[PDB]
Amino acid sequence: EPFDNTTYKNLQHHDYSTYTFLDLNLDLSKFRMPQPSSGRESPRH
Amino acid sequence: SGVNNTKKWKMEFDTRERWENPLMGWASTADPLSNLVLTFSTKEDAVAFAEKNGWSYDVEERKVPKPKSKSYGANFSWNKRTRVSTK
Repeated sequence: EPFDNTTYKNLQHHDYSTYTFLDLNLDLSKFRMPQPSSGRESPRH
Repeated sequence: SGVNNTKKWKMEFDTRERWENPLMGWASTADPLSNLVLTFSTKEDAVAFAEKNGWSYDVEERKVPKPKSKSYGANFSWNKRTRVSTK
């Protein structure tokens, strides 16, 4: 609660590793909305 | 892609024998009309010339390229096959 403007509070990112970003994306998938569909599996289909 | 040699009508004659010169191997001919080409503005002009000169002729109608529908935005279509996979 003290307005201590003398410390760097962004220290979490010093523990991230090789798969931090893609692990978060995996957890986030349960939240996303259903994706829209163009209608075909690919432009080549 | 230039199209400036497809503007005018031409009249040429049937191809006749060429053979190998015994001495040097050059292409010999006995056809006096082998290199003869005439240029006209219209088919009716070309035909009239052949008629008065007594030559039989087979006319071929001009081949004009068809108009195409070009769209640069179609290269990134959302649900169509016209989407390109590379630029």
